[PDB]
Amino acid sequence: SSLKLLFDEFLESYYSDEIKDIIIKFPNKRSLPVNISDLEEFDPDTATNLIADPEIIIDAANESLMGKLAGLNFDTYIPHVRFYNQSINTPMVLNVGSAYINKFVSIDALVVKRSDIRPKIRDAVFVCTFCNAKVKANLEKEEIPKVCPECKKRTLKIVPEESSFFNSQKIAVQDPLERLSGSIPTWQLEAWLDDDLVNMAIPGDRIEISGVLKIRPRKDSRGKVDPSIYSMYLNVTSLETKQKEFADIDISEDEERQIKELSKDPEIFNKVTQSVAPSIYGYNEIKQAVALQLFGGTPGKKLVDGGQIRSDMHILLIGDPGSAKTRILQSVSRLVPKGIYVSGKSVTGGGLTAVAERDDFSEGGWTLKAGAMVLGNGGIVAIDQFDKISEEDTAALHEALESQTISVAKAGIIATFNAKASVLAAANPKFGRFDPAEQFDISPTLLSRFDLIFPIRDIMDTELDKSIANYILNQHEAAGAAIADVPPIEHSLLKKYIAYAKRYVMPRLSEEASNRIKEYYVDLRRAATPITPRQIEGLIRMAEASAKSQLRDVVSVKDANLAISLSEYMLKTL
Amino acid sequence: QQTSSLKLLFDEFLESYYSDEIKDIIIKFPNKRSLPVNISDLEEFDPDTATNLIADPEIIIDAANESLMGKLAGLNFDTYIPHVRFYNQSINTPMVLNVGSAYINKFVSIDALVVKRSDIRPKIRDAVFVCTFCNAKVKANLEKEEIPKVCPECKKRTLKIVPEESSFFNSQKIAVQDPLERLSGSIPTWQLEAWLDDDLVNMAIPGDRIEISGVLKIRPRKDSRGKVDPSIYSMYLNVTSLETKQKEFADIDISEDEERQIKELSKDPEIFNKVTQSVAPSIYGYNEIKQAVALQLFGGTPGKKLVDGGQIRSDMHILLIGDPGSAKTRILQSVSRLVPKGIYVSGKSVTGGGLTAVAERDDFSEGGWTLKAGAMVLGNGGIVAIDQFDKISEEDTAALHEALESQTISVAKAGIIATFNAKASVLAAANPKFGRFKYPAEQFDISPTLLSRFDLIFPIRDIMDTELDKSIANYILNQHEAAGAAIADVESSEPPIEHSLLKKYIAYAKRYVMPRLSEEASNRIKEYYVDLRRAPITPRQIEGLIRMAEASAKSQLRDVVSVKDANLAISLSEYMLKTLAV
Ligand SMILES: Nc1ncnc2c1ncn2[C@@H]1O[C@H](COP(=O)(O)OP(=O)(O)O)[C@@H](O)[C@H]1O
Ligand SMILES: Nc1ncnc2c1ncn2[C@@H]1O[C@H](COP(=O)(O)OP(=O)(O)O)[C@@H](O)[C@H]1O
Ligand SMILES: [Zn+2]
Ligand SMILES: [Zn+2]
Repeated sequence: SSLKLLFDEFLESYYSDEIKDIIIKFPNKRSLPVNISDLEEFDPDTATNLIADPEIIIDAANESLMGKLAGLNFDTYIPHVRFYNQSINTPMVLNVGSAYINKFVSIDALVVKRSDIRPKIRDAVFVCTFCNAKVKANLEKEEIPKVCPECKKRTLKIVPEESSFFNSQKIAVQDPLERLSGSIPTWQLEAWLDDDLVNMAIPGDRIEISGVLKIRPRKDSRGKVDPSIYSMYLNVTSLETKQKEFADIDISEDEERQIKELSKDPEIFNKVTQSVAPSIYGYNEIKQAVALQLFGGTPGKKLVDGGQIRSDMHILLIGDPGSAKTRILQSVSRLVPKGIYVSGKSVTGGGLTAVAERDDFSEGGWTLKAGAMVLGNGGIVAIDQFDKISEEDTAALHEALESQTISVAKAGIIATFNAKASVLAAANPKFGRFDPAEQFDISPTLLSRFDLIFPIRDIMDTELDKSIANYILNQHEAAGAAIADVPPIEHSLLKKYIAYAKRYVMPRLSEEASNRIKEYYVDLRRAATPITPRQIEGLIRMAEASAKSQLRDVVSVKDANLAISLSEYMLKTL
Repeated sequence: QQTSSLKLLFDEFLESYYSDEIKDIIIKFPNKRSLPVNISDLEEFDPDTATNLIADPEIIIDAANESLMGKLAGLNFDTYIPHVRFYNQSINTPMVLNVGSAYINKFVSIDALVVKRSDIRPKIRDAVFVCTFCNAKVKANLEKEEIPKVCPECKKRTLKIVPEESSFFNSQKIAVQDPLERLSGSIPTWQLEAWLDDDLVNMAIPGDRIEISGVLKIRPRKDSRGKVDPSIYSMYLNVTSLETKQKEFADIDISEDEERQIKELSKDPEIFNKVTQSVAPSIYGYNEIKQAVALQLFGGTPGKKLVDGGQIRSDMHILLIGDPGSAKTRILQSVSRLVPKGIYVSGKSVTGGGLTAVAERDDFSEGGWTLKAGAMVLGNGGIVAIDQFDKISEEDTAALHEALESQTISVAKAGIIATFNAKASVLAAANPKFGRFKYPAEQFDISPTLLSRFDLIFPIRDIMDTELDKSIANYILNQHEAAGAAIADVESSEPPIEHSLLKKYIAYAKRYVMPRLSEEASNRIKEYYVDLRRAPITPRQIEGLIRMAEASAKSQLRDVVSVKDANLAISLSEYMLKTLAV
């Protein structure tokens, strides 16, 4: 019991508040994530033992947590201690081997496949066919029993109506393609998720998956067992998505205070604005707009007929080569938690607006088709080379930008795929260099969808050129220095702040601001681009975003004036 | 003992709540043998038995069936059996993705897209068995007992089922997943098995969205080589009820109270105006368009046949060509939401994935037919809103002529010659060629021939009136303002007709009202044409006129078409011409 007693101290010390939370929320919340850093700080021997004999250590910790969870019902569910974050055994999926057998390993994983939920028995009950006795067994702690204890015949039959079940699942995992020097490996590591872990590793996610490597006798093409060759499978203990979509970002109580204090900074917006694309000089108006976009407009609005109104914003940059269009796109994609960067050029059936169709000879009955727009999941999809867009994509992006859906009527299925995303597109103009609206090669009906369209021109002011040059060198000098070994807001905080603002601030239009926007519209109508009612919605969106940028629940005329300002800047470049 | 008590509880509950329904089942047995039972009513009667449904569904469902048989004493249950089918609960509403071990042998209700359905497979319930060694007859219900494997008298494994002395009941396997509108990312690579028995069979057609309820079950999982896994199991739902929450116009149910309610609407002079104001609330203006959409929602008199036994189209087709930002998509989308099962689809297609796609015989495909069905084939009489009609593929362009006129798609391919049914009221919308809007007709890339098939073409233009801009601006701002205030539950400042009532009103008018032209109205249209003809106008305009006027009669639950209706058809027609001139 030494270990259990060891863990009792440990758990109480480092995770007492968390354990209390579990006591309240059990069985709905039933797992305790435990950093291994803490455990190695608390007993470096225990932590080292964990890596080489994890099953015995993990069992002890789970028993300790069950003890601290005193007075609760464990007839149906069992508490789980889920250790994560270690750096001793961090192999690549391709390099997992015999050295990690029955050892704890953490791997950077791309989830490729996920199976159906397959109920598995834990507290089992068996009946003897011959002598009718009932034998009980715990399949998570001993092997499936084989003989009746009274008549001694090998005749024990499982009775599932009297046994307990817990979820289980098989996933296929691979190395992220970003970590491979050459061609893709032709195999995937099998992994098993149990209980609450299930359906927490969707295909396409990148998760640090941790657990215990295990082996099993190999079965060949015919199912014939091996002479002495084994296959491998990892039993997962924890799952850490290091980088998390805004909605899944976890904000702590202390962090919640911290974010709120940031709100009171009267320059908070300009700090967010400066973190958009720090590597490039200038383009302050572009950045401001990208900053408004990150926060987005007020979500969850319905029209009188129940038609949901778009909050996400769309921005199209147009310019010549060397206009830092790719770099901005790529930088914004890195800032956002889950960001997509994709080129417009597509092969038919490999578009941005790709959606699954129905194939009876495919797994699940649906083809494995999904483009950037359906994988957006509310984030920013940075589409470079927007001019290269296919005709199929061009037509589908109308609905995708406006309604944030992709509707299909094919193979007897009527469906509307969900395509929420904030597009930051970039396009070079027709015939290379600029001469403004006419030379884009983007449809006028699709341009309408974008809220702000900022054309970028090269004024070639020499003083400006000298400033640019100065900046660029500086960066390089610095980078060089870093190899030699001689920020407005921190990134992590920045994301959390935005996540908080998107989750808990829903700006609502004041009368004064509504009236300012109305006046600007009508004035604009008086006397290249058609100024339809559409533009009014864009001004609402942007203004609402300014409010959400300061964590304010009401749109001011100050907000509306930032929106009208960015509009007018777009308009200045005729 | 406990089962007896349960039977009496159910007797009382069924007399109190479902007396009339049980009597209808007595009259029409076996053709009608299923009693839908809303759980909410069992909530009320004894909440404890309602919780026991979710926890021990099979015990109390078998009890309720037992009771319902008791209430149907005297009827012959040799072939068919009555069924109690519970629905409407909200305690266990899992997603198909997340269904799991917590619901094993428990009641669950799932929002489901049917994807596959199997062949009907007869299955034995009241089975007879005979022994090859001692000729002993063993009887058993196989839904309650397992299959006898060893003869009781002769004690050997020789039992043999006798199909000629056994009873049978239909069974069907269906495949189900979550609606794609509910998934957040990629489609799961799996889909849940469900089983339909007796009268539930062929009530889950591929493509339907049905709230499916039943008891989740487990079966031992088999390997790729048929070897059972040790403690690993597979899931499958034994469906006990199907509730279609959407319901197309014809399947919609109308209570007597509703009938009373609906009729009263009919007497108000401005019902049509009121309806016309329910079409696209979110948009401001577009009244003529709204009026037409309103007339399209009712349609002309169905069942008209020509002297030669042909069919006369009753459904109306509308096209809206306008500039970007002229609210085209929203109207299309709003109308699609209002109608029960509406399709909204883009005109852009790939070869073999068009609006007029139809099945093609193919032996290599499952079932001897390809999985091909577009919006027109799936229209089931609803409104099929096709945006970006200027991007229609040549193949679709050609097939839509016949689909719009004859409401059929005919084919002679793979040795099969047949005519698919494509009944639908299209509400198309297109942008002009070379972007922004001389002769309007030349401005858009649509064949003249295909344009002849629409009854109404509404061009939309910007008249740039400042006051109109002012008016619109106020209108939009007010809308948003209100929505934002609602998110916070503080109000600072209502369809003329409730949505459900409007749906049922239209459904009623479509079932029962069948307008017949009066000579008064007939003459006005009859004259109209000729005068219009003086100084591209064809005879089909008259047909459109008739349809629209008949629809104005149906809009007011009137069996006769008045001249007043004819005038309204003329006015819309007039508007189109005026607008289309130059
Ligand atoms: N303010 C700036 N304006 C323009 N270019 C800049 C600025 N700051 C840095 N650059 C340089 O511009 C180039 C980035 O352009 P990028 O988008 O990658 O190419 P392209 O625009 O043609 O796609 C880089 O050479 C970068 O160093
Ligand atoms: N009352 C109105 N009158 C005119 N236009 C409106 C009105 N209300 C909204 N709009 C705007 O008109 C747009 C409809 O898009 P749409 O015109 O269909 O584009 P396209 O013409 O390219 O299909 C919407 O984005 C909407 O914001
Ligand atoms: Zn025994
Ligand atoms: Zn026998």
